[PDB]
Amino acid sequence: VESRVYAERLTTYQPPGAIVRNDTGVEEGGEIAIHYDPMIAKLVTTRLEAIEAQATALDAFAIEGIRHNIPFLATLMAHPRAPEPEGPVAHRLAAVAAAIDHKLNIRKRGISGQMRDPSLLTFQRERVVVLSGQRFNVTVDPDGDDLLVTFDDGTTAPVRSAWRPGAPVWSGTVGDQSVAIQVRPLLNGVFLQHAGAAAEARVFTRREAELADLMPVKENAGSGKQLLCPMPGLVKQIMVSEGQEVKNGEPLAIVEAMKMENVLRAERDGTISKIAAKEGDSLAVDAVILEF
Amino acid sequence: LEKLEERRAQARLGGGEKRLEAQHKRGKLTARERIELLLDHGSFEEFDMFVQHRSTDFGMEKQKIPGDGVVTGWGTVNGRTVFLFSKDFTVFGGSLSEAHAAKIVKVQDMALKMRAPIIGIFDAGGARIQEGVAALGGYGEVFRRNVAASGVIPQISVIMGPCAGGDVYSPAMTDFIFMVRDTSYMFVTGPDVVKTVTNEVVTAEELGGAKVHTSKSSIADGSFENDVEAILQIRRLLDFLPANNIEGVPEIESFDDVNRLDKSLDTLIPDNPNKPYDMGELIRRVVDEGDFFEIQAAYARNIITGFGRVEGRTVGFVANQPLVLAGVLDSDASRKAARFVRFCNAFSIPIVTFVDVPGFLPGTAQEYGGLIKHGAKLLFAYSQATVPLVTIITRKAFGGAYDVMASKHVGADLNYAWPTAQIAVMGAKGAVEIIFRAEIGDADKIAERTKEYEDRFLSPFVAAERGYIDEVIMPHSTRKRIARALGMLRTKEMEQPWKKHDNIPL
Amino acid sequence: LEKLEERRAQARLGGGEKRLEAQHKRGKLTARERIELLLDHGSFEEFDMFVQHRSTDFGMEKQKIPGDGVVTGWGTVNGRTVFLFSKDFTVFGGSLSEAHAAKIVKVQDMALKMRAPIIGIFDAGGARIQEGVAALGGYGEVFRRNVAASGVIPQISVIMGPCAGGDVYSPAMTDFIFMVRDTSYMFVTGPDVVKTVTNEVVTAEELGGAKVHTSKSSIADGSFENDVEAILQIRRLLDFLPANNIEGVPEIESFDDVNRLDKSLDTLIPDNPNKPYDMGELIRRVVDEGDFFEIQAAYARNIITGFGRVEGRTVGFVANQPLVLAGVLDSDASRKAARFVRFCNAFSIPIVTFVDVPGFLPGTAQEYGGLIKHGAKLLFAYSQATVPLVTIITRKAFGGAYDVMASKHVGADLNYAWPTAQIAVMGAKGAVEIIFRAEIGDADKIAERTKEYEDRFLSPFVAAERGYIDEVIMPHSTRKRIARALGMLRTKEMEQPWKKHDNIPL
Amino acid sequence: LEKLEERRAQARLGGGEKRLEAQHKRGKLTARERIELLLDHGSFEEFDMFVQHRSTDFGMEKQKIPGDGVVTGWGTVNGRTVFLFSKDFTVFGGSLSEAHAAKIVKVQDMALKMRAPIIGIFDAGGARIQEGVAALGGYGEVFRRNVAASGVIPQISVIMGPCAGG
Ligand SMILES: CC(C)(COP(=O)(O)OP(=O)(O)OC[C@H]1O[C@@H](n2cnc3c(N)ncnc32)[C@H](O)[C@@H]1OP(=O)(O)O)[C@@H](O)C(=O)NCCC(=O)NCCS
Ligand SMILES: *C(=O)CCCC[C@@H]1SC[C@@H]2NC(=O)N[C@@H]21
Ligand SMILES: *C(=O)CCCC[C@@H]1SC[C@@H]2NC(=O)N[C@@H]21
Repeated sequence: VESRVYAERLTTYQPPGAIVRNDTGVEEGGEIAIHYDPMIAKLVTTRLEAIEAQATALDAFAIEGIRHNIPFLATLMAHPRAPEPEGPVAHRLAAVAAAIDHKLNIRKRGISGQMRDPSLLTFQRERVVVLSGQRFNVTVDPDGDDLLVTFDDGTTAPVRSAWRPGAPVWSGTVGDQSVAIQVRPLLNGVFLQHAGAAAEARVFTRREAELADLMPVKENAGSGKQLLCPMPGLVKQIMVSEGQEVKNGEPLAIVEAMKMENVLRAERDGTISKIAAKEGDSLAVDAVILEF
Repeated sequence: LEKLEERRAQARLGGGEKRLEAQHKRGKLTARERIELLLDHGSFEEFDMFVQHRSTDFGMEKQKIPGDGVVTGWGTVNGRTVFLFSKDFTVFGGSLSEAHAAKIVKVQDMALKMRAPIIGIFDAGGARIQEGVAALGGYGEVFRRNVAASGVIPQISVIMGPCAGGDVYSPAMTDFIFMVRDTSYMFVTGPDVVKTVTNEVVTAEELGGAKVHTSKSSIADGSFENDVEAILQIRRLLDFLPANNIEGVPEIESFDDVNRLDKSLDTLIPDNPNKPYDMGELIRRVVDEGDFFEIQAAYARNIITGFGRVEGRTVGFVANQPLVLAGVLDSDASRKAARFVRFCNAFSIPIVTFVDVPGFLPGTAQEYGGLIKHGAKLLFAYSQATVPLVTIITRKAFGGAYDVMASKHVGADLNYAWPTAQIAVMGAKGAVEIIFRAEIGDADKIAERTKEYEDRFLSPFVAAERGYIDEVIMPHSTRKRIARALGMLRTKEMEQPWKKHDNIPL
Repeated sequence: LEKLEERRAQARLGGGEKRLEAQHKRGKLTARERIELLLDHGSFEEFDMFVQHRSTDFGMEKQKIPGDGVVTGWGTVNGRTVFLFSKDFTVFGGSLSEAHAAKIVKVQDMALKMRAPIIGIFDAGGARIQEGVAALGGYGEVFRRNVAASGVIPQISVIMGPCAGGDVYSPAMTDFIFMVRDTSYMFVTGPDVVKTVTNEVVTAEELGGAKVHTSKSSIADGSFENDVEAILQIRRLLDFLPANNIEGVPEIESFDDVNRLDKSLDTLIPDNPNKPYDMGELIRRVVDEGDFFEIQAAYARNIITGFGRVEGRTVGFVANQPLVLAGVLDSDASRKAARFVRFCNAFSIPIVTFVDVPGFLPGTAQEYGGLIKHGAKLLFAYSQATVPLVTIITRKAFGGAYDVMASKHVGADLNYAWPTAQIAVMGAKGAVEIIFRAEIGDADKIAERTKEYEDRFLSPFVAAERGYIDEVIMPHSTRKRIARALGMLRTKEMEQPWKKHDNIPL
Repeated sequence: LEKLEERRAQARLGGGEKRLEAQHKRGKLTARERIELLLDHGSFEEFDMFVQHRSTDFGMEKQKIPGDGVVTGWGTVNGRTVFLFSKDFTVFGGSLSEAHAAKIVKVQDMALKMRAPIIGIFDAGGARIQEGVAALGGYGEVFRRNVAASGVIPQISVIMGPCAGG
């Protein structure tokens, strides 16, 4: 079986009984060239082990700077033929989400200039790892390189890998089940993708988790219904029609102000009624270009 | 004696159960919860739990609540000592009586004596009217101490609720102000006086809310979604900062390799001279693990400033940002960079600068706003500093701007340049128009002269031939060079004359 | 030899007799005439008369004019040594090339080493394009030296003609900028570029003329009718200033008497609390002989700042001005007073303050304009100062403002008060409306409460009872007391900890 | 970019293949070989590779060779930082001009600021006559820095060829 990764600028592109081989279309530092077709790469390797190795290699595959389509492939391969982690995968994710924290903490307890040797302080073996809506009461314990992450009811899973923060692909073994997960940094916690699923995991101690609940669930409003022009410039190109729809963050128009290109971006999942501008017209601050 | 335990349990209750419930309902934590969450487990030592106010006018003598509305003490964060005080909204609205100020001054004085940081958490309700002129005295003392410590120990402030009246002047004199997004605001005068004087009707949030102060006024250095986020991020930040102006920056063992190359950088700069790129990507590609703590992220985005780590040491980064307003220097960006550089120099943190600047912002509005002095501020900041300075000229440096931004002549130690650099007195078209003015009639000839000037003079090599550039480097090696350079630069020691203080253009 | 005399006379002609007559026709003097007029008769010693330029590109090698566009040297003013340079508009438009720059840097270095003032007269026309990148190098070195000397020697700048381009930064970092009323202007970018980029069409005078920079932007410290008046006033001012930061202020023999009484002051403050009074009369009545050198006279007129003499010694004066905006504090006045106090303190000049302030100016415009930090600047400058401070509270101080204006709490040495002083947290009406809020319906009872509060608390005697006021004096004795107090305070000696430099808000 | 690598290769060649072979025929090493042999492997960082002289007299404007006859930079010896400069006999006989002097003064100043040793390797031929009084100026500045550094950082000199004149 062979995976045909498709694109549907590249900041990072770090491709990976199984023997695989990749055929690379574009290398790192390339662009999305409107001339040719959309295509990125090909990756090739019994039916069962084959599909499993394809899954794990897919997960290993790292792409950043654009909106690639690998999640779709991973999901539609997951089916027997975005969700939230569940029974088999949620625990496997929580384990890693705790081990990463433990590693960062062991390295962060070596800061210089302390007042009394930190060895006398004793770690806390209880922790509450919180996924995007779930909750798990983990008890971590250092016994060798591998850790022993005991759950509540009694299920244990010794995490064991050699991932150093910065490397955008965690890869190791949890409960003798080889695993490749993609991590991204966040504000307080990490961003994980293992199967088709994705999650934003945070990890707290008991009291802090007892505290966080008090905080209210902040809400997100909307913008207006016009694409206001925030730069006193000279319009260069409107690259959309009147009757199309646009998803959040997509380029709509492009102007020139200080002889440097500036691109506009929509903000709501709504179709576009009537342009309030035109090619080459001059705009000062607060000038309507679109009417959502 | 159990009586002391009883008294303690009654003091830890602030101003009543019901006011605490009202506090939790607005989404805010209480003073003691904040203290408990910031510090390491079990390290908090409290001072002056039982102080009381001493006024007897206007019926105040009938309600004496212990603690006078502020909680103060000291503890440890990551093993290093810190002092902190937190104002208590549930006790007379957190106002400032005489005894209140006595506690604050005691804690500030002691912190300056032991040379340790100070964290202030504000949730107050202004001046206590009943104490008349007495209250004012309190204010005064606090101010003095702040100024005495400025530049000796780092001071961090966190605004977590209303802060109105004269009180607002205390945080203003600290090194960093952080704010909570939807439940804080700062102003000198409140809406009612604004109405009575100017007939303008404005709500508190629109007058002084977090957005206004993080995007327009320059006061605040950042916002956060809620209290927990703010406190955890303050704890994270504290690990970057030195403890005082004597000891160096703290150092931790790094997980990264100091000799790695990154081929991708060879394509970052676009070939078309009018297409922009994001400097932030480069900055996050040069720090240890892609971690970068941004300062004043939402204000004056034509310049980027922040703290990162190289080889386990904190380093400050300043960079021009092409994505917004073509990266020109204006008044706001100049002020932001000047104050940040002054902080970095005061505590002996090395500085890295990435330069891509075509000039200053033209127009009548900038001149009527006093752009001259604002742009002079940054030059002053760079030129007086005595710490290592390393600069990288990625694509452009035209005119006088090329001097303010840490040029060899104003005291930078090492100046590298990528091959795409263009160092010149002004753009090709303007220069040729000025030099060959007597023929501004012709068209083909002017184009010919422009081509000749552009190929001869708009490159890094004339600058190198004059010795203003130490080395022209291939892009993909940039990180390595920095990591090596800073090493040799650790010993920079130089002497200057004796002055009371500089006379920076305010 | 006479051939040497001929070569010298040729160097004395600059760019030619025709260009000199054209310079005169505009109503301006030549560089050498200005130098001759400023310095004491027969004292001018010139450096580097024959320096020439070294460029060989764009056909510039065929015109070598000696002097290269600047006259530099040293002399004496009233017997005291001074160094100075003056740009010559007739030679390549006073442009700044490498060889030109070297003279300037030489004289700056020598002035710093011998610790004497520097006077710079600007008449330039910007960067000489033909020199390419080298030009920038020149600029850079000059900037550096300015910053090195700030706070060691007083530096004065006088703009007597066009001053476009990057060179404008060279005067901005000096202590004082004086401008001529109808022939000078300053801007970073000229009208042509403004028009091309923004489509606005403005003349040079409307963009950077003297009026704009003395009334809106805060750059200029004064304006004058013509060159002669400007130079004579600069000479006059120079006698006030200390030579360097080590010696003391100059002394002359005074014709005034320290024991004179002035009965008039008994009626200065009107009985009617709304009608205003002129503070400038009081200031001019307290100085030695009614001689007062005003700084920034035309900008932010709600505050008054200047130099006078008491008992033959220079003294700085800061005072609130009721005649404009009721004497309130705002951002502009705050910056003005803060920079001035910083200078005075840097060179060990004592300060006298006259206080009449009702609060801060309300309105959204100030909040969006950053009033918090601008106001903190002045408090900072006062509280850090280590020279004698004497304060007089003529009419009223209210709220937080009472603390920024040299309060006893922020380190003032002596605080006097006239009998009419009203020191309180705020006005009577607002205070009573806040305290007795549960009965605000009535109008008669509120008037009763207002009358009782007003009579009890709005006086200087409650503040005195707490010991915040050293003495309540009679107005007609004020001068004598000041003259005595300053006399004792000459010996002030205090010591702060060790810092590299403060972190004043910007 | 390839043009930069090529210009580097042209600056490393100094005064030409023939002069280098003649240098080896005398039994002497060239400047870059000495620098490479003294310092730890891979540690040499060079300053100011492309500097050129700025004289126009006596036709000198027709022979412009990058580097102006001196190699300067810094490196490590047993892990400790050291600064060094080495005169190059092939380029204009290793003589001393203004632009030449600027490199020496830069490296001396930096070495004094950082408080590290200085090694100087000499293979020169004296003052370049065509430069006139300017050349003297060069001499002067170098002397000054020497005197400031004495008794602050140790300074070592190695004479590996003719070193006549001033
Ligand atoms: C914003 C502000 C009003 C906080 O009050 P709030 O959000 O509206 O909520 P509340 O009205 O319930 O006030 C909280 C309580 O503390 C008291 N309080 C608040 N600020 C006070 C102060 N400066 N001095 C004395 N008491 C104060 C209030 O009387 C109130 O009484 P309560 O405990 O019985 O409830 C306050 O910070 C402020 O800015 N005040 C300035 C406005 C003014 O001119 N007077 C108000 C003081 S009464
Ligand atoms: C081409 O159209 C150039 C116009 C403006 C030049 C650029 S943008 C404005 C900046 N200011 C300046 O001096 N030049 C820069
Ligand atoms: C009476 O009309 C009261 C108006 C407000 C008094 C003035 S406004 C400016 C000062 N700020 C303040 O708080 N009070 C003063």
